[PDB]
Amino acid sequence: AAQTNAPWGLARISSTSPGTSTYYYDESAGQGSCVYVIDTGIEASHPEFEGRAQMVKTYYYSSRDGNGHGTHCAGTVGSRTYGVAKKTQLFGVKVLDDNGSGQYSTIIAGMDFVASDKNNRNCPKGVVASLSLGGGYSSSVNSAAARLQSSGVMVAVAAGNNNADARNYSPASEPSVCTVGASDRYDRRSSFSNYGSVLDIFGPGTDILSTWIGGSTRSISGTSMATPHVAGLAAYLMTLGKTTAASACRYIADTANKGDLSNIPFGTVNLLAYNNYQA
Ligand SMILES: [Ca+2]
Repeated sequence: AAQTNAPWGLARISSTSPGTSTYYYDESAGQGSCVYVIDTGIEASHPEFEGRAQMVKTYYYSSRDGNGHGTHCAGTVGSRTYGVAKKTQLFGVKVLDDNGSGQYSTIIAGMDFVASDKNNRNCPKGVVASLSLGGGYSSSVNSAAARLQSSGVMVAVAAGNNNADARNYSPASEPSVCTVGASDRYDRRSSFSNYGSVLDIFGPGTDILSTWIGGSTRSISGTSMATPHVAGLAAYLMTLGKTTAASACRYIADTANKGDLSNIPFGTVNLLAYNNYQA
């Protein structure tokens, strides 16, 4: 399948070269997979989700996304026009308030929830968790992400946005999950993207158009915009039988475009996520 006048980042992950504008993907597009966006909530009523999203857990007085951040991230995973895995199921887990902040014990409660809740859903091709959130290093939060991945959910996390070695942030630094830095549309590391050997992969994270609240759209930036591109790609590749939750980070990094990016510090991977699609 081909989606013309795609957002650049979609086009970028189905190409070996920058600068095109079409998104090439297999029509399965994540059917039978499930992605949990752990964030500020999702606006499931948004036309772009077409009945495929719902909110399953909050830790605040409301399940609603009053911020926008989680609706944007969910749109990059799953929306009809803006998403990578257009047919996946999209679950919302509100661990962040409507200004975007949480306490680490609630973020920890949220990961534990998905490890349990996946068994109450119908995800025959598998389960991904996307966490466009980070703080300073906390062993407790690293261990929760490790448990979530161990349970059989493919965990993808934002490297962080401080232009620093991600070893000092969590859960970016946990080795067993899939740590995601961000690139721009000319194949440079984004200016804010954390780096270092704990990174696994880069994805598009500068000027990312996606769904916003109030039934709208907006183009925003961050490693949190790069992370759901990778999460959606994992959902896609599990529907195709190409990998499993345990080893989708390894398959993505192995099948990536290698050596395209500029502005990569020695010691960091130079790998940009690719979907391996040949029509
Ligand atoms: Ca890894």
